[PDB]
Amino acid sequence: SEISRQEFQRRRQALVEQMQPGSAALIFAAPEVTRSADSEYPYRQNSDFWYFTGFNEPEAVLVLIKSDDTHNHSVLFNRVRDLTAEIWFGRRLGQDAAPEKLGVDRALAFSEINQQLYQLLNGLDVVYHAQGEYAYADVIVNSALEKLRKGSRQNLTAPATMIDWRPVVHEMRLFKSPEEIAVLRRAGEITAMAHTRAMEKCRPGMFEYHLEGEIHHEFNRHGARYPSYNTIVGSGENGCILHYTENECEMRDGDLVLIDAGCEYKGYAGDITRTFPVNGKFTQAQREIYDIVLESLETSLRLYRPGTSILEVTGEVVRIMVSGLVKLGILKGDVDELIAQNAHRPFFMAGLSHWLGLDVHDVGVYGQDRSRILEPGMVLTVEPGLYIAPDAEVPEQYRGIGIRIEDDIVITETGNENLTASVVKKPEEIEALMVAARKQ
Amino acid sequence: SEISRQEFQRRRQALVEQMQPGSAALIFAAPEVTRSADSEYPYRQNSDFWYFTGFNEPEAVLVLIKSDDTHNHSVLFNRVRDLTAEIWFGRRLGQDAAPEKLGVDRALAFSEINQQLYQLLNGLDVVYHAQGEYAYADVIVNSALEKLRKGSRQNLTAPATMIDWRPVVHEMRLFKSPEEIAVLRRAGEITAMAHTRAMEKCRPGMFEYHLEGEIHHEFNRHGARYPSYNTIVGSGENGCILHYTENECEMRDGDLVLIDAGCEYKGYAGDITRTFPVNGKFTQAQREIYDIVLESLETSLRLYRPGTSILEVTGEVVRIMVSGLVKLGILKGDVDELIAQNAHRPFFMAGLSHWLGLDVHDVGVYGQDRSRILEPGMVLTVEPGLYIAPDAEVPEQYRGIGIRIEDDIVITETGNENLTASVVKKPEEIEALMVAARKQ
Amino acid sequence: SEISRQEFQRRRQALVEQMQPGSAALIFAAPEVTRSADSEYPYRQNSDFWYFTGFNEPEAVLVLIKSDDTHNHSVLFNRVRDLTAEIWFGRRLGQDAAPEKLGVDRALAFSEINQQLYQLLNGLDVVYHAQGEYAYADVIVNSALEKLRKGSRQNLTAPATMIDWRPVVHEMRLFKSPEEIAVLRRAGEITAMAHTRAMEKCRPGMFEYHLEGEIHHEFNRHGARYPSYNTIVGSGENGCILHYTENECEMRDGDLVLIDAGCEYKGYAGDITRTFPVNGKFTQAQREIYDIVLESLETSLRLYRPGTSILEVTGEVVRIMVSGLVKLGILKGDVDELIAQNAHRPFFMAGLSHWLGLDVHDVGVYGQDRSRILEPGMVLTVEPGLYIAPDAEVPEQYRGIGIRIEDDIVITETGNENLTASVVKKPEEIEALMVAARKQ
Amino acid sequence: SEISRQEFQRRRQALVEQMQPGSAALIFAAPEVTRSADSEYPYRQNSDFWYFTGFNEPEAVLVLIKSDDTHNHSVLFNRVRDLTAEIWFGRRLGQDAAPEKLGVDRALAFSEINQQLYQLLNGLDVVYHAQGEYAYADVIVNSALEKLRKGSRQNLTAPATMIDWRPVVHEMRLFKSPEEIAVLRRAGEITAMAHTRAMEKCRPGMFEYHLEGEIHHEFNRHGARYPSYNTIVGSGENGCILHYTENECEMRDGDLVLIDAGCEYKGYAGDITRTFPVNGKFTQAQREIYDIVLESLETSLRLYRPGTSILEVTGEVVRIMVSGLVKLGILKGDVDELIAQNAHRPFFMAGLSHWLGLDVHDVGVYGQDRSRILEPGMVLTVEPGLYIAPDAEVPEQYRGIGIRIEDDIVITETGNENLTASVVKKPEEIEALMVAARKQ
Ligand SMILES: [Mg+2]
Ligand SMILES: [Mg+2]
Ligand SMILES: [Mg+2]
Ligand SMILES: [Mg+2]
Ligand SMILES: [Mn+2]
Ligand SMILES: [Mn+2]
Ligand SMILES: [Mn+2]
Ligand SMILES: [Mn+2]
Ligand SMILES: [Mn+2]
Ligand SMILES: [Mn+2]
Ligand SMILES: [Mn+2]
Ligand SMILES: [Mn+2]
Repeated sequence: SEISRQEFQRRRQALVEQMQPGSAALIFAAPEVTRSADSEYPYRQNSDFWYFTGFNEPEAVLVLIKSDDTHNHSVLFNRVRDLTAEIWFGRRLGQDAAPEKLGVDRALAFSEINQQLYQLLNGLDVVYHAQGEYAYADVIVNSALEKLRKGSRQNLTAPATMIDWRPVVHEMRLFKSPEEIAVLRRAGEITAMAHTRAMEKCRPGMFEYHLEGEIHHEFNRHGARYPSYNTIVGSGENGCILHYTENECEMRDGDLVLIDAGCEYKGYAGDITRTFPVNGKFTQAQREIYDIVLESLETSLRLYRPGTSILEVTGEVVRIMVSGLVKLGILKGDVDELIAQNAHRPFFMAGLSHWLGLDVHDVGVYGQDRSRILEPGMVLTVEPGLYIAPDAEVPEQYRGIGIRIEDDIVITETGNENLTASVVKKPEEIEALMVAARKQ
Repeated sequence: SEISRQEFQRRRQALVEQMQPGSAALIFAAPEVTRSADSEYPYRQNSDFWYFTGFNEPEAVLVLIKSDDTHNHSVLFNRVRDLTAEIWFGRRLGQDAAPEKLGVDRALAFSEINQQLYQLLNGLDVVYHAQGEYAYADVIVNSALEKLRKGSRQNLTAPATMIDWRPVVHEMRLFKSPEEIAVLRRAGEITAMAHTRAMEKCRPGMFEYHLEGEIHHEFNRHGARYPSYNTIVGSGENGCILHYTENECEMRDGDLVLIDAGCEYKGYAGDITRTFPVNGKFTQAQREIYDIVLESLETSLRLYRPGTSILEVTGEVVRIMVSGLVKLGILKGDVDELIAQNAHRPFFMAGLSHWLGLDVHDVGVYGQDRSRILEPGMVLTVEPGLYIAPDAEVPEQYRGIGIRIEDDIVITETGNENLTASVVKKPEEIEALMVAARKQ
Repeated sequence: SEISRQEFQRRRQALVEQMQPGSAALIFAAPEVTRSADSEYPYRQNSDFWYFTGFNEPEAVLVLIKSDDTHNHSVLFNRVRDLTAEIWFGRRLGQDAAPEKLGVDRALAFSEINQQLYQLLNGLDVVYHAQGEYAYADVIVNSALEKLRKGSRQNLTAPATMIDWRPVVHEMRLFKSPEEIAVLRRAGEITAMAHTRAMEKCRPGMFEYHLEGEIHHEFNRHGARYPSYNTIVGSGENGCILHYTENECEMRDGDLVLIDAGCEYKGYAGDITRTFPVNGKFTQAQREIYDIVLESLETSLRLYRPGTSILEVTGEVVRIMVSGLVKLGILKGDVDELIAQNAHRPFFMAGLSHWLGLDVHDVGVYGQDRSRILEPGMVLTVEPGLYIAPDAEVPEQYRGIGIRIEDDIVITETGNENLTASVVKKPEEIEALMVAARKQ
Repeated sequence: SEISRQEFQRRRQALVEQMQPGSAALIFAAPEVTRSADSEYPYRQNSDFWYFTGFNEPEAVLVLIKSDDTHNHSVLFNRVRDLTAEIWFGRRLGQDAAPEKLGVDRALAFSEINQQLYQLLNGLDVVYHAQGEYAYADVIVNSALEKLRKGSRQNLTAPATMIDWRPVVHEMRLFKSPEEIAVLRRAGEITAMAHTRAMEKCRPGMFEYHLEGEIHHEFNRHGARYPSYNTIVGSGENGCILHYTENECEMRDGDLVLIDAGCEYKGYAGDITRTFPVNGKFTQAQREIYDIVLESLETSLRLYRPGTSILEVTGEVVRIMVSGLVKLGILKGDVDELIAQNAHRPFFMAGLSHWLGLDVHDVGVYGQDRSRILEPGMVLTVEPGLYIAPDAEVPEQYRGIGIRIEDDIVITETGNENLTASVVKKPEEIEALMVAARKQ
């Protein structure tokens, strides 16, 4: 699926609706980013700028002007067309095609922005700007306001009020539209197919990075060229490290592998984690920890719905985990006292959920301790895990284990929808899948 | 293959040999680099810092101190160990293991660099620093020199002389050692296998990005996780655009596809371009242009040797190209006058060769118009191409064609060695390869 | 006279009255300023910071917090006491004496401002800050807002709204209180005594700078140590240059001298200009131009009152000047057409009036073309002048003449009060004064 | 006296003599400096730039180019002429008159410096630049070097070596020429006349600032418009504060007043301190401390000559002071042990001497603990003092006293010459002077 022109227009108007009359909102594009020397990383548009434009060029600025409660218009600054620059550094939209292509009223050359922007802000009361987001943007905005401030003899005046649009825009991004949900739904499928494939390909002797290659290939073949985040393939003791991206080790018969990978599809992130035996057969000890993480996920998926919160559901997960660990002798004592002592923390130190959207760790206000009441349209991850360090003082068989199972959900009128359930997580279903693949 | 500890030591001493007595060289690591929000691109170490250390962390600084012509020592600043930071943002070397792991004399915490660096520079005559390379580095170095300058009452003195080490270091990087050549030799094989695979997989109806996925998979499976540069898959008229990386189009029966992709293997870049029919069968018109580019490459590979230069060989290529284009009626007139008129330029506007190494467009001095005499150990690309715009005023059958064929070579005592010849480029061999694959 | 503690408190409350509830206003002190090497200029406090504090130290910040419509409090950041620093760079107020001395609620060390300021802004909706006023201030404020923005997990939130307090504060400064008027009244007397003295001392053969010395001495002896602006003593052709401060020439019998000097008394600027014959006797040609400037000033002093504007009075001055110049043959033609042609501009190119206060060119909004209706409490200069260039195409006797006569006034309920009329300006009174002095 | 054109040329050549062949030296002018709002401090040229040019404008850059050991030339960047700018912000030299006026070969507009400077540095090996001296200069120089670095395809190359010219230039400034000595000799006379006048004018009831006014007037009347540093008039307990510049107190019968004031004459600083009874009659206790400071000064003036050092002479002063204080009972014990205990430090905590020149605290290397052997041509202050705090644990009669006596000297072939001896310092001569004045 995709995001429509009409949808981009709706979002702009939605922002304008909340703006004060006599104001302008300034949204800047991301800079290009060096990888080494004259070589650059693949371009990634700023998420907020993308959200309002679906325009994948740098050196661009969207300006939304609200004259009053019924009058408003849009100006885009963007790079000019140029036969030289394009033949080299690749084709450009230019000013002519931009109004029609991107549904803006006017389009001006970025190279003129210092000559033109102050004229657009002259006489307004308010400017909305995300200060500190980019250095080049702050320089342009501050330069425009100084010309207005020092220009009373030329009848110029600066807006005295600057407001951060991020709280407003991020509150919008927090609630996904039907179109957005459809896109994320497809990101979930693509990402899941990748994890299914990783499970099917995995053999002892393969290196962790080989599963990374299989996943990225799968993303690509469905049209999601880039991952939403750096892929994790943590086998054995590497599963205990949360930001493990080296993915440099041989995968050994007997170990578990934790794979956290997500595609980026039309800008929107998938985010799945599956953990499984490298040899296709869970051991007793591996099952004992896996079952606790899986019950945490399965209960959380039953619970998540409008009315509850991440905090509340996290409470139930803590309970499930402390009980499970007490039964294994990894913790000793009363469950309720241990909870109050937060005794689960050496083993479960991540949160259960984060917002998901144009960024994998998406924008939006969580509330104190993530107490915010959930409403339909919110999209989030459910990702319980247990991480027992190699030197943890616990029975030997649990040492050096890292297990996480992560699914992506959307809150609905009566519950939630699981976007990533098409890749399996029940242990019998994992072993069946891997067995089935190993006859080929 | 790999780069040894001993080799890293040799390079450091080689630099020290050329430094003035009573001097210190400051080499800084690359900053981490944001992709979107809290998510980061895969880390890419600065090439020069990497060259002297094989150390893949940010917030690190190599300091090489020359007391005199026989006394010198090395200090490394690097991130301290930290159970918190690592469990999250991934394992760190720390100060204890660093001397032995990386062959430096001393290792100090990066968080102490402002308290310690000025003490290392006190009383020296010369500091070698690459000014403007990184903002954070300039701030550290300038801060260290100001403390020394303003500290005469505490018997401190700053070195009065600052020298850019880049000309010196880049002249070293220009000449590859046996180990480096072995690594690049393997980068060439990996990259070539990827291009062979792309040719074998290509069918009409596949999208350009599908061949990108096949190539990146092949890089990965041989242990080259990342490309050295953003992959180009330019089919049809997209072949006319030199920085085409969108790779977003359906590949059509009848069109050519130009694939320029390279792996990064132990830091060193492969760089191959092959152009071929999407349907496995060159047309007369496609053959007519391809044959001119291929003769240019084949002649260049015969010519490149110690004693000649990129400029001189480029001269012979211009000749080959103008003659070929005159025979097709794409140019009219006397070959020699047309050459003097530079009449080939609308169609051949890139250079023939660039240095290759830790950067795809490698460091090192070219000489005026690339006139520098070649010597053994230099590594470079040979990449003639013809690009006929869709609206070029030439016979219709040549319009909208882009063809490049690129190989990587090293200059040897008596000629050159072709690192990328294991992927085919003779047209009959391309058609045979694709035919053979199409029975499967 | 002086400014009371109570008055400083009133101004703070007056600002607070206009602030939004749940807001904080940040007012920064001026940096110290190098003259050459380790030597500094005499310290000049930022005028706005001074206005609210009467505190003459750098590295100080006034923070006014409005909790709601009845609750507000003040925090001062200032330099800590230190026996070392003071014995050297001079005594300091410190935190203990500050609340009581300066009428603030709380006082904290400036060296703690980055550890404390963000805590004062946490949870507010609005911060009032003068962006771009000082680099060090912007760094402190931006640093405080980033900690709040990135600190949601520690339950911090930044104010989303930033407002420039300068329009508000400068509108306050535009209207002087009884105390302020009394201070300016005394600045006027001091400044005038200085000009009277200059006239009495002036002889041919003295250098322009000698009159500067006489003026600065007079300022000093009445307790106004520093001038409000760099003194102008433009004799002969130097009178034609508006920013003449070299004051390096011998004063010649036959020439006029234009003296523009003002004291700074308790922070408030005097600003007087008197022009007079170096030899104490006006010539016919000097009188002819002087009489036009003086009638302009005398008419302006009759006119200035509540209800009119600088623009309107400037209109009447233009009329007076064009008529005067036509009668001398310096302009030819119809007065009304010449006015419309703005034909007076080569000779009268300054404005007639500027606001006067803590800055000689004081803050406050003028309106388009200075059309703002005057109200009681506004303080301003009246300074018509004629400047005929040495090469002006006019009768020889008028070439190379510069004449200005400037007085300071305050608008009152029924007119204006002249603060500087105690130094003479009628030509007969100037000649009498100089004659009287020349018998001594 | 003054500094000649020829002398400015000599200094430039002297610098060039020491420069490497194939190099350029970049010397920048001082920025203009705000006092409050649109008002500026009196302009003070950077001392080093002044030293080579005698040119008193901002936005100017001297560039000295050494082609080889016999070829060199000078380029000046300066502000262009402009009838508008000058009529307002005052006359300018421009490019036409500059070569001849200031003895440079070529002169270009400052507004072109970014278009022209890199062309002057292209192909040189060395650039001499004072990094960190001014922000605007670093921006210009770094911008010029980046164009050269990134411009190999346009056959540009940057100098790889940057050297600080300050050690070289400051070593030149350390040794004064005959002309410089003549100028300083006159600065000494002017400054001394000012101090004599202060002594003659001083009466109880006058404020400290009144003596400041008398001194500044005297400076001015001899053509030294500005002081070299902020004047100190510390009466009573204010004498104990070294950086006392408030000068705000009533001078009381019975107290001493310490006056430290210096003129700036043709750029060169005078620096004299005299301390004397406000009522013209020293008391026993005042005499007891004064006599120790005066013997320190008189012995130092006998001692200072080529061959000795500030450190060595400071040794003899410490001896004189500890003995004097022991005889008064302000210190108890063995003189030699007390010296070794540095027991004099609570009372004598300043140094004895600093270099004097274009800056009051002049440039030049002191050596460790100021051990540098003195040579003819060095100019320095001799300024012993005793400062007994109001709460010092000493006999009551010595509490709250500050006494310093400072003279300026030049080292000669056989000793020194005292530039400031024309103002008196023997106590009987002070009392005679004040008595004589008090009959008038
Ligand atoms: Mg185990
Ligand atoms: Mg065609
Ligand atoms: Mg005349
Ligand atoms: Mg006493
Ligand atoms: Mn994840
Ligand atoms: Mn997640
Ligand atoms: Mn290539
Ligand atoms: Mn290439
Ligand atoms: Mn004035
Ligand atoms: Mn004025
Ligand atoms: Mn002094
Ligand atoms: Mn001194």
